[PDB]
Amino acid sequence: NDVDPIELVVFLPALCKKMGVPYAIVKGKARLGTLVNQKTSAVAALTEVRAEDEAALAKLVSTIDANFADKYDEVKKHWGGGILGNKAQAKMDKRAKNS
Amino acid sequence: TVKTGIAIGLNKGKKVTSMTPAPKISYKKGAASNRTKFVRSLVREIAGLSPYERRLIDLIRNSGEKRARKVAKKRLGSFTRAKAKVEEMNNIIAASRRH
Amino acid sequence: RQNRNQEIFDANVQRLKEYQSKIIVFPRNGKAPEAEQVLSAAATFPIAQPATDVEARAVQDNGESAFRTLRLARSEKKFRGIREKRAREKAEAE
Amino acid sequence: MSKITSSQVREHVKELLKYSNETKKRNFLETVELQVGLKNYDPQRDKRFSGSLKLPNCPRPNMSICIFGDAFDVDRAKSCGVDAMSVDDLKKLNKNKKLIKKLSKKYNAFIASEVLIKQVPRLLGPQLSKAGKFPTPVSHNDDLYGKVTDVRSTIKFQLKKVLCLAVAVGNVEMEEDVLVNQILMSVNFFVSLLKKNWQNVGSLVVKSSMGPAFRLY
Amino acid sequence: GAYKYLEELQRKKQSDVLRFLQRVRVWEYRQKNVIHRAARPTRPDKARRLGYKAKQGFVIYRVRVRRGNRKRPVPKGATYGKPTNQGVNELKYQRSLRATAEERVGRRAANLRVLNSYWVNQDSTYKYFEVILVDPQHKAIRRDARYNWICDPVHKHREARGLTATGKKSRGINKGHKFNNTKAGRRKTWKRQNTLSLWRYRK
RNA sequence: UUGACCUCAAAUCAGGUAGGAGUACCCGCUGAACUUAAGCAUAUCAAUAAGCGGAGGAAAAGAAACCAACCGGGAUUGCCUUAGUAACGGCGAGUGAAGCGGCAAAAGCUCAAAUUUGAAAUCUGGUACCUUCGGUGCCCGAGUUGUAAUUUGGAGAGGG
RNA sequence: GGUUCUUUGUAAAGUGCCUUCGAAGAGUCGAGUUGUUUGGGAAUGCAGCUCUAAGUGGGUGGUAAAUUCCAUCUAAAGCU
RNA sequence: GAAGAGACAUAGAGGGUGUAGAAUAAGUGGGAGCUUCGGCGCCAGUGAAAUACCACUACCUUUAUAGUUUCUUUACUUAU
Ligand SMILES: [Mg+2]
Ligand SMILES: [Mg+2]
Ligand SMILES: [Mg+2]
Ligand SMILES: [Mg+2]
Ligand SMILES: [Mg+2]
Ligand SMILES: [Mg+2]
Ligand SMILES: [Mg+2]
Ligand SMILES: [Mg+2]
Ligand SMILES: [Mg+2]
Ligand SMILES: [Mg+2]
Ligand SMILES: [Mg+2]
Ligand SMILES: [Mg+2]
Ligand SMILES: [Mg+2]
Ligand SMILES: [Mg+2]
Ligand SMILES: [Mg+2]
Ligand SMILES: [Mg+2]
Ligand SMILES: [Mg+2]
Ligand SMILES: [Mg+2]
Ligand SMILES: [Mg+2]
Ligand SMILES: [Mg+2]
Ligand SMILES: [Mg+2]
Ligand SMILES: [Mg+2]
Ligand SMILES: [Mg+2]
Ligand SMILES: [Mg+2]
Repeated sequence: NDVDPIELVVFLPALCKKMGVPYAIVKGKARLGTLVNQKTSAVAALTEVRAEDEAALAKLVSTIDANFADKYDEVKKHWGGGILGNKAQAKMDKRAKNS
Repeated sequence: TVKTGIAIGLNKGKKVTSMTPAPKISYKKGAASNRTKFVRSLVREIAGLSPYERRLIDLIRNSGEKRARKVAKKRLGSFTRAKAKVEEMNNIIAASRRH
Repeated sequence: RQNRNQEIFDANVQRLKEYQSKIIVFPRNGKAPEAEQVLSAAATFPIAQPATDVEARAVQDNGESAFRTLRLARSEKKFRGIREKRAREKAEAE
Repeated sequence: MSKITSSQVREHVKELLKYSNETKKRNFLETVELQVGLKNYDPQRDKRFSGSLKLPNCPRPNMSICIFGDAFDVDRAKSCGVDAMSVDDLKKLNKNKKLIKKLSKKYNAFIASEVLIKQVPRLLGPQLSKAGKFPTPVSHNDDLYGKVTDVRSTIKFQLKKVLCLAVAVGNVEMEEDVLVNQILMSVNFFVSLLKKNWQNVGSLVVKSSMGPAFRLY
Repeated sequence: GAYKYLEELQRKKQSDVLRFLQRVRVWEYRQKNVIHRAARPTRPDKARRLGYKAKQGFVIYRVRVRRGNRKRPVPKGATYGKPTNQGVNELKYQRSLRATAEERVGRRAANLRVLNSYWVNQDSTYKYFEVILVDPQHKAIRRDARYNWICDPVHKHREARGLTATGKKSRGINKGHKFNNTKAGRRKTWKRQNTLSLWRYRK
């Protein structure tokens, strides 16, 4: 979730949704990098597992799909940002109450 | 086509046995591949539309092709690009309307 | 360069086989005998202007009037565009 | 260029003629209507015309057509299934404009002869042009039946102040192949002559006499 | 690969996503120094296709240049000559802002060689460029025959002599009838066309 | 508490590199006026002098987003020529190319865009030993935000 | 010349046919405008500002423009 | 961002001058019934017009929705 420039991955959720590939936006390119012996990986993927992990992969894919791909159509419609700072937010909610 | 054997006229020139050389791989520099079509379609739906493209779609919906093409010629530099851009916006309009 | 002229293509291919016949390629690890260096390949294989016709043959006069032919070729080319336009409008009328 | 898709309008007809015949029957003859709505057009200033377009087949076999001429045209009318009046009766009848309207409305359209080209519009014409059917001379040697059967399928494109010019192409009783070719040629020719061509027309209308309000475009 | 998506995405500069990134980045660059080292290319696909390599000895700098015309730098606008040369304000530098950017980056890092450069951003006051540089002293470049051409001394300060892509564009180096004045170098053409050629046996 | 990552720093840190000179020729930028027009402002002088920056033994250009309109040529450069011609110009004064053709010399090519994915196969550096313009092993690092191999449109790739 | 290293290689290159493909450079092309420059003349190149593409697409074809073809190359990356 | 008002498109909404036919008649030709009605138009009178049916609405805003954005001041804060 913290790649710079973000252009490198910003199309990945769309591509995964288009291609039917389950994806999760996850905290840490450093965390991804430590599981591939790098400082930073920016992406990780499983193309196949062993039988002893197929059920764990299936259940985790189901939870990850419920969190990312199944929300993709709604998340695509909503703008982030527009959040105020501490002082501006205070001075906004006092005028919401006052008038 | 075929030379007429004389020095003036429509197909003037010397009659010679022709050979039709094998096509160069250049002369296909401007060809859409399956990779390019996929990538451009994904980027279209990710990035959405430009402000002038949105104005063009509104113009097509409201005043029609002639006024849309005039503004498109202004925004782009030429009539041939204005036309191509306007039938493009027609395609987005048609796809959004149908189904 | 592209080949669209069979005569020129045949001439160059004959040129290539003829050159192959008259060179010796020494092996990359053979004895490499001396072969009397000839300085000019161009002088060995000169460019020949082909024969346009025979020196003499029979007069064949069909009454074509070559000058009339040139005039009519100019006229047909000069009036193709307008005559096609009048043909197209005449076809489209009723 | 034919923007109208015959592939879709043919199945629109196949899903509408059944409506007008089988699932919703009516012994009264059903008449198929064709209306064309304009876009960004001003008939007040632009050229105005009374277009005529012959269709392959007769729309309604029960229409009334009246001929003006001498006794010869009067008797031949009975050999063509049409009515005909004399000349001196309408010469002595021209005074009242309301009666001329009353005899106008009984007939869908009128035609005349060449002996009466210069005279019929002088008396009959004033109150007859209000219906909108200009009479046409028909000669004695010319086949009366052939002329009437030519004008039976004529399509009157009388351009007026209203942009919804309703003209009936035909009926559902006849075959559908000719009806489809009819609507295709009528719209194509009108759009062809239009100054701005396809961009001029805004709406297309194909209607059943009792069918609901369906919009093709 | 991803570079094809990046290349297509970068062409949509006025989409919402690139407009947001543009505003955030142009603020960031303005806060930093006029010339500063970049830790990495912000356009990896663009850097690659200009010849950047992710290896030791390739360097990226970021530079901003003031936009606009070149005001003739005379005192009080007083040009001392005929009225055809009285212009001061609507005058244009014959090299691009990208060339000025490479020239200043090359002066700052005179131990490196400018390979190419690319646009990253602009506002009304500045244009922002990233410049690709190669270290000719670095062994990863001195070996590796695909890049040790830049080690030869004839490639010292290419950007000063107009030998980069923006340099040759500004110089007019192109084939065809449109570049008759500037095909082999316009000053060299001018000399050749203004040379009087006299032979021993005069023609 | 701790260990990363990113970004940004410091060190008389290890190793390097730039500067300045010369500048006839070369690549650019900037840029006049005297002069001519029998005056003069456009024009001319001149895309010159002066000024600034950057090279080498040559430089630059260079393997066509070329020329052409032919029965087609075929990177670049230079010479003869085209030609004081097409064209530009208070159409005044003046200015002014290019294609073809004959010659000199000739030489071709490289990346980006592609999954190695049954294995980052890639590289700087430190160190040790050597056959020291370098090699080998060991280690640290760079690098997957992509280093090697494979392809460059003339193609070429995968599979058979 | 000549002397050795002589699995010094299943290592590299090339070659035919079939099938499926064939990724080819964006504030760039291009356009408007301003200035400069050119023999380049409704605009030769260059540069600033505004607009800003496509993918049988794009450039050019020395008179501006629309419609229809055709020809010819393959830019916006690089070495010699 | 806003009081929000336009304006645009994306659905529905209704009504409407004189005359008198058989009725406040704004536009077409159609020629006589689907219908709880034998009401309504029809072969009948008549008025500029036939009148059930509008096919679109010739014309709208009187109002509701998300697509737009001309604004017109106004507020915001992160660019400056
Ligand atoms: Mg002057
Ligand atoms: Mg000035
Ligand atoms: Mg060189
Ligand atoms: Mg010149
Ligand atoms: Mg001599
Ligand atoms: Mg120079
Ligand atoms: Mg003088
Ligand atoms: Mg004098
Ligand atoms: Mg004087
Ligand atoms: Mg000059
Ligand atoms: Mg000087
Ligand atoms: Mg030296
Ligand atoms: Mg030499
Ligand atoms: Mg070079
Ligand atoms: Mg090439
Ligand atoms: Mg050549
Ligand atoms: Mg001559
Ligand atoms: Mg000029
Ligand atoms: Mg000059
Ligand atoms: Mg190979
Ligand atoms: Mg290219
Ligand atoms: Mg200048
Ligand atoms: Mg000039
Ligand atoms: Mg050719």
